[PDB]
Amino acid sequence: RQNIPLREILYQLSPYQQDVIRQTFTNAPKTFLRFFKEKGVGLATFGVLFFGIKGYTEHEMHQERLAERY
Amino acid sequence: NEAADGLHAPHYPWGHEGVLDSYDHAAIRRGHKVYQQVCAACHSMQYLHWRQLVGVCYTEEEAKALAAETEVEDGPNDEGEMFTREGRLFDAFPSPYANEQAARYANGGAYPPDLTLISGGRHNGPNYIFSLLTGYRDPPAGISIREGLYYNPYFPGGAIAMPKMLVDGGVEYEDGTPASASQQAKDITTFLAWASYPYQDEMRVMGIKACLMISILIGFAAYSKRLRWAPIKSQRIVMDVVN
Amino acid sequence: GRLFDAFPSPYANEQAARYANGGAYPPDLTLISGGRHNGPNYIFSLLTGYRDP
Amino acid sequence: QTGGRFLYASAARLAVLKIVMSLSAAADTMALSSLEVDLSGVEEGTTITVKWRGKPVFIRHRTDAEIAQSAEVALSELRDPQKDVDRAINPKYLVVVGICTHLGCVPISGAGNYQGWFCPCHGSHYDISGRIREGPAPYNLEVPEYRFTEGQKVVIG
Amino acid sequence: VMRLSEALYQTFFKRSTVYIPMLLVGAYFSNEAIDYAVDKMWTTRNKGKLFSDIIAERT
Amino acid sequence: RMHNKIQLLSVLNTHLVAYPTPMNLNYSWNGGSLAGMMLASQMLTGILLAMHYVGHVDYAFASVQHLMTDVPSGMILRYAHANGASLFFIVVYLHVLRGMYYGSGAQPREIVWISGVVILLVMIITAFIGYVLPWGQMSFWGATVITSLATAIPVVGKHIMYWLWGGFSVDNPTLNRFYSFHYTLPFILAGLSVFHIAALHQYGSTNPLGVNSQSSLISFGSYFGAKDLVGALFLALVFSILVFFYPDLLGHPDNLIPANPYSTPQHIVPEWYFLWVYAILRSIPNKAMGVLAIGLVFASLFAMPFIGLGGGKFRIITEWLYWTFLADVLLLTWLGGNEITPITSFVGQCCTAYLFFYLLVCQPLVGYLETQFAHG
Amino acid sequence: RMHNKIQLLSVLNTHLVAYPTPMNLNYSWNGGSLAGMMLASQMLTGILLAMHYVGHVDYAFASVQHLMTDVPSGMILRYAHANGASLFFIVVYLHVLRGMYYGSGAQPREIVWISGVVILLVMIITAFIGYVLPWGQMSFWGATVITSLATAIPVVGKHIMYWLWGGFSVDNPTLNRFYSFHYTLPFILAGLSVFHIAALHQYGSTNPLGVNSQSSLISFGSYFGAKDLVGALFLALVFSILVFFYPDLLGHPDNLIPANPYSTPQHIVPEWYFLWVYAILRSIPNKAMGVLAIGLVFASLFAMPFIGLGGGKFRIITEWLYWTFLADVLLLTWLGGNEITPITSFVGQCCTAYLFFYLLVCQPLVGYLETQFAHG
Amino acid sequence: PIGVWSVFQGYVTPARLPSIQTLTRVGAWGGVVVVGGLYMVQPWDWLA
Ligand SMILES: CCCCCCCCCCCCCCCCCC(=O)OC[C@H](COP(=O)(O)O)OC(=O)CCCCCCCCCCCCCCCCC
Ligand code: HEC
Ligand code: HEC
Ligand code: HEC
Ligand code: HEC
Ligand SMILES: COC1=C(OC)C(=O)C(C/C=C(\C)CC/C=C(/C)CC/C=C(\C)CC/C=C(\C)CCC=C(C)C)=C(C)C1=O
Ligand SMILES: COC1=C(OC)C(=O)C(C/C=C(\C)CC/C=C(/C)CC/C=C(\C)CC/C=C(\C)CCC=C(C)C)=C(C)C1=O
Ligand SMILES: COC1=C(OC)C(=O)C(C/C=C(\C)CC/C=C(/C)CC/C=C(\C)CC/C=C(\C)CCC=C(C)C)=C(C)C1=O
Ligand SMILES: COC1=C(OC)C(=O)C(C/C=C(\C)CC/C=C(\C)CC/C=C(\C)CC/C=C(/C)CCC=C(C)C)=C(C)C1=O
Repeated sequence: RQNIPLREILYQLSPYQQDVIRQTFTNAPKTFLRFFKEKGVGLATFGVLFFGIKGYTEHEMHQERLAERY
Repeated sequence: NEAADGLHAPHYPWGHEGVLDSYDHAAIRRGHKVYQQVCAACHSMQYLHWRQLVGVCYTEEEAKALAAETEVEDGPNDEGEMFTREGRLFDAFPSPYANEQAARYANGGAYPPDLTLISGGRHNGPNYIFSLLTGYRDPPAGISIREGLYYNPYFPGGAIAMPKMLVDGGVEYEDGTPASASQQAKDITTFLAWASYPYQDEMRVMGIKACLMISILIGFAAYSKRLRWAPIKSQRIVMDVVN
Repeated sequence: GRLFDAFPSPYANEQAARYANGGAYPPDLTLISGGRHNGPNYIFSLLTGYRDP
Repeated sequence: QTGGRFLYASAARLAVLKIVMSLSAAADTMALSSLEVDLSGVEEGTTITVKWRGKPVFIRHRTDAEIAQSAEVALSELRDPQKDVDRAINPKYLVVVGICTHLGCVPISGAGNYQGWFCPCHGSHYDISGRIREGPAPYNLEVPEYRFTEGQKVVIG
Repeated sequence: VMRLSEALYQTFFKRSTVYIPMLLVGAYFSNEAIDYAVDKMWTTRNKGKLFSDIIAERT
Repeated sequence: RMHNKIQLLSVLNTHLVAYPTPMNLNYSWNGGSLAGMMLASQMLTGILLAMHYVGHVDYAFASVQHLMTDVPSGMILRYAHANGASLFFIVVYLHVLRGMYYGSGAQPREIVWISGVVILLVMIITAFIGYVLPWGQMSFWGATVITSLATAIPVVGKHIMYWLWGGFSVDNPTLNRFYSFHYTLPFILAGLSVFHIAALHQYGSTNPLGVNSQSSLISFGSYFGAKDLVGALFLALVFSILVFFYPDLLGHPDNLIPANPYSTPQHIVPEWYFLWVYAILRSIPNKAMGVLAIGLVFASLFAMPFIGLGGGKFRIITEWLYWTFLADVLLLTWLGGNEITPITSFVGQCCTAYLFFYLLVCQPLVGYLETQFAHG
Repeated sequence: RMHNKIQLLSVLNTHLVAYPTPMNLNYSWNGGSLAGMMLASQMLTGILLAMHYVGHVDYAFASVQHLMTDVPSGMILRYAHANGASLFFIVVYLHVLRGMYYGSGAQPREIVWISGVVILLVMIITAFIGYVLPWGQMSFWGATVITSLATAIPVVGKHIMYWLWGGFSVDNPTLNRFYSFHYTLPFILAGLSVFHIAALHQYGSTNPLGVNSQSSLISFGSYFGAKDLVGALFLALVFSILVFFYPDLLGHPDNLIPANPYSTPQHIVPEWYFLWVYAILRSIPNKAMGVLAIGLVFASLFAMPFIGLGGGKFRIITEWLYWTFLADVLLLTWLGGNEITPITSFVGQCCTAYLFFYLLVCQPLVGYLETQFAHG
Repeated sequence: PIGVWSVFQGYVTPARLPSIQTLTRVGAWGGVVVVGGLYMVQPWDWLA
């Protein structure tokens, strides 16, 4: 099953010799900031393009409705 | 076009809007009485039965006495003929007309639609219904209305065939509530909102239980996921590569 | 009537048919030949077989 | 882990019960289990059939000769012995459900050697009172629950 | 740090045929408690609006 | 190779083109491909039928009539779908009798036999609830008689019965759910057929000689494609005769009467392929014992790879006993269409007793005696 | 050892229990299990709803109402089906966007991408013909508008339209054949999903790093079962909220009016998951050109594994252009729900042109430039 | 040759049969299905 040549030492601890969810509270703000640091540019360019084009379209639609008035 | 769209209805503070809130069952009872005395002369509500009003709106005996005051066609008998009888709990609400064509003929060509699902069948349902019932205003400049039609800016197009039907004191409530036009409109709108979603209270109770159970189970499953993945997330690999 | 119309019924329902025939229903004759064992032979014999008991 | 498995078992049971209780009888099916019949439109010596829960119920206005003949039937000849007074409170008015306990067929009134009910499916035979006389039907015809109304009516159920 | 007791382990945890009925009775009582809490909160919030409140009011 | 670069072509090549098959298989090894062809034909005709059928009382009979007289090619589709069930059961029954004759379920092909028995049970349920759908007298009264047989299990009886019916009698909810169950079950049949064929390919097929055939194997896709095509053409001839010349020969005339819950027909019998089980049930004068015997027949069918010793020829006593078993089963098929009579009750009881005797006493004990005679 | 004795245990063990999987898979690799679970949910709730639905134009709406009010748990089943369709489309669209972001269709996984595009087309057709079954105003008029696109094909357009309708207009035969096709196509979806998953197991999954992962593989059953359970519970929360608190949020109020062929609604709109295709169609003032543009969109989706260069995080120019593509498809979704207007026509035309530019110009050429930047 | 052939050949001895402890541990699954059915149906105080 796909022999891989490799030289290493691997260590593993029992899952009943460590904690489960206690470190999740410590790392939660750091992980939040790291997520937004990594995906900040893409989410921002998505938001700018989508909301800008939607806002321009809705504004010009409102102007079109106003132009039909008497 | 704005005139074809009609005037939008404002958002009214209904007491059943929140997911934690039940219906006002006293208002359903008063709304049904507006239905029997004003609505039902020209509206059918063909998917309601007297059995479904029990435990929501009336007791069994009250609903039986209400159903027994209606004439229901039944048959055929042993002589192959059609006869009439007293209504019962399993009977549906009486329709004022036998067919769509006589309903159109009695109303200038316009067919008054069924009201069982008119609340969920319109955009912004209860607010549109209340504003339509209380909103027979004076037409604006340049808008003329033909004979047989009446102005209502909430109706799309602005020219409805339903006249003003709610009047002050036109219903005598049995709980002492004074019956202005707005109170009657609010009660019948509550009854129609119940008619579109008859199990909203039970659905919300089940949804509260389901959301609580799934929210606890999410934490328990996250615990069992992190327990299984712990020997991998904390493993130590040492190799000769530095790069 | 027109070509798309069905064949006219003598009565209005089953109960009037039983009422006009002493409590017995004259069955529909569209699928009566395939509806009986040995169909056309049985129908011919029954039509011409009113004899003494 | 046990605390989570409590809610897992609860959710599994609730989902299974919600799936199963959708083939149960609907509300309009349950509402149509009741019947009122007027006995003024019943002739004497005639059997009428009514739809009580889809089961053909034979109501025959029994004559005094029929009442005497049903009272003259000995319990020894009956495969399942039951007296005529133990079935109907009023011997004149008989309310009998016409379903065979053998397999589920329907007897025919006005036909049979005992001037009663004859079942054509397997040769099962019944008298005027709903009691087995001959054939593979092992049990008597069921009498439903009913009560007499003052206005010559019978409510079944 | 916190650790399951040995005597409580040998009774309700070592065999699956003892663990499963305990699981079912715990599931029953958990469902009862959740039903009670949800129903009490709903009836307290919507007091005076239900049909049973009108019926008990008319007594 | 072109088939070595796409994994779909590799599986298709391995299992349909280059699959090694014994070269001495006769024409009694064409039952399986014919059964698969009949399953595909039934699925196609039914999917076409469901575009004109309405699964409601007071519309079902009229929709079948509108299908028969007004839909272009609708009469062909209905008669093909009706007679295809009969031909499907003919082919599957001959397949099972082949496996009974040759001892085809033995080691290492027990999974093949067990998956076959499961397929047969699903076929029976599918055909019954599909027979209810036209809503005639035979449909209604057969569905009434069979589903009201759950009142043999003590205590939990009529509860299960009323939950099946959706009410208190066979009515519109029963027909409406029977339509959905009948549409759905043939896809389970197709999946079980794929699993059944895949279980056989682990070890390959037996041969008429009953010996190891690993030395003499040939490719499937060239030699056994035309051999299957010949039998398929014979089956198409019989199918065309049944559809076009005798379309109502295998049916019952009472199913052309609209269903009446208050009037029962004189004789209530199922389709012919259900008649042997009906005779077993009707012969025993107890409902619970009849259901127990019906369950015991299928339990003995499941237990056949683990109790059945003895194959085709060169095992001559069990070979001769197979013909008595075939006569017994055909007699039970004939008895199910008759009326209940003391002589027919006695003969049906004797036939059921001999069926159990052959399935549970002859196959282990006579087979062991044959092994002790031949290799002892 | 015990799974070595039965084939079915061995296949299940290999492909579900001991299947090697990259250890660094994040929660973007849960869309496939969620899509499979939503398909199973749709099949179960649809099979249960079919026992109470009647496919006739006189009883369809009425049976829907009766199932809503009178059938026990019928409202839960009906709302679960109608909102599980939307959640199915959400999960599948996020799965496809994951594949577009990481370039997962590339070699050696071209078959996986192609079977995925086939699955998505079958899914679209299944949902469209399922929406016609309630026989409301939107159900009638959307089927009228969409099946009238066949007349854009010259000469033989109206003949294909009348053949699909069964008449001169959308009526009862259309509803009956749509019900049969709608019952049938989910089983083809299940088969296609089995083939699609077995195609991926030939080589394995890609990882978020985009590198070869054969040095770091762990068993699927012990590790990714729990990780899939977590995402299934997050999906069950959203499902519960949509079923119980906002059941008509993702619907239309006009589908609660019975169908009227003599009075059209003012704003005929589809469900939200067909709105981007509808915006592409409405933006072009030519029916044949709109149908061709939709076909070219799906052809560009088929041709992605052979024209697409550029993958995950380390290929940064295409990674930045992905978000522009995502904004474009959501703008197409929003534009479909709005009325025809010169500015919406212009913006829809520009958005369609940008979608074609991204699919056919950015993915080959910018991918080639960044391969030359990184490894030239 | 799995089944009755194993007992005809003498391959099923007093040995190679399950022990009393093995049968009791398997036999303890009888209470689990009873408790599971009673949990699923809940016929409370239905015992006569
Ligand atoms: C006349 C009708 C009146 C209608 C009034 C209601 C209109 C809609 C509500 C108002 C919407 C405007 C603010 C929306 C804020 C949403 C959040 C957001 O953008 O954050 C995403 C995003 C968050 O990034 P993340 O936190 O990294 O995900 O924020 C940004 O990156 C900033 C986005 C700024 C770009 C949009 C600016 C507004 C466009 C208006 C263009 C007008 C053109 C005029 C041309 C004609 C002149 C004659
Ligand atoms: C998107 C994928 C999808 C799949 C897969 C699917 N359905 Fe549905 N189905 C729908 C939609 C959409 C509707 C329309 C729901 C609505 O608006 O009421 C629907 C409605 C129905 C209806 C009409 C009842 C009603 O509430 O309108 C039936 C019957 C039905 N589906 C059966 C099935 C069956 C049977 C299966 C599977 C074997 C299935 N469906 C799978 C999407 C799907
Ligand atoms: C109760 C038994 C049984 C049933 C029912 C059954 N099979 Fe078979 N089938 C077998 C056995 C045993 C074999 C192996 C025969 C041999 O190799 O000697 C077999 C072999 C086959 C073969 C290989 C060719 C052949 O005919 O030997 C095919 C194909 C096949 N089955 C398909 C089907 C299909 C399709 C169905 C039903 C729709 C079906 N079978 C029903 C038991 C059954
Ligand atoms: C094993 C047998 C079998 C299979 C497989 C089968 N059917 Fe049929 N089905 C029947 C029988 C028998 C009838 C009764 C036909 C009759 O007597 O008119 C029937 C009747 C029907 C009817 C009612 C219309 C009519 O003419 O009776 C429909 C619809 C139908 N089947 C659809 C299907 C569909 C759809 C499938 C598969 C996807 C299918 N059937 C597969 C046996 C089968
Ligand atoms: C048009 C694309 C597309 C569609 C639609 C699609 N798939 Fe996928 N799917 C992929 C690709 C590509 C992969 C391989 C991605 C990888 O492993 O990095 C994949 C992987 C998977 C996986 C493995 C893990 C994962 O989530 O990536 C599963 C399971 C899966 N698909 C199931 C499904 C099911 C079930 C459906 C629909 C009913 C579906 N897919 C629809 C393209 C698709
Ligand atoms: C005249 O009368 C008769 C019939 O009538 C025409 C018959 O046919 C039969 C033949 C039927 C037999 C032998 C029994 C059929 C087998 C079973 C298990 C009964 C069918 C069970 C049902 C309908 C329960 C509901 C389940 C359904 C619909 C599907 C379940 C779903 C899955 C398994 C996935 C006989 C004997 C009969 O004398
Ligand atoms: C590393 O990558 C992988 C994943 O990602 C993390 C996975 O998640 C999975 C597991 C795959 C899952 C859960 C998807 C579900 C699979 C399919 C093929 C969906 C289609 C199947 C259906 C709808 C079954 C329903 C039909 C039935 C039961 C037949 C009808 C019969 C009856 C009702 C009796 C695998 C193997 C995987 O390798
Ligand atoms: C309210 O309503 C409406 C819908 O609905 C919810 C819609 O979706 C749409 C628009 C949807 C689009 C453009 C995407 C989906 C497009 C198509 C063409 C769906 C495919 C369906 C077709 C062609 C119907 C024909 C059916 C067949 C061929 C059955 C399949 C069987 C076989 C291939 C053998 C609109 C406008 C609509 O207003
Ligand atoms: C002992 O030696 C053997 C035989 O004896 C000589 C056999 O006979 C067979 C099996 C024979 C096979 C597989 C061919 C028979 C056909 C079957 C089972 C299916 C019938 C299907 C037909 C005619 C066409 C179906 C068409 C379509 C489009 C359906 C597919 C659907 C989609 C692609 C969506 C095997 C394996 C064998 O080892």
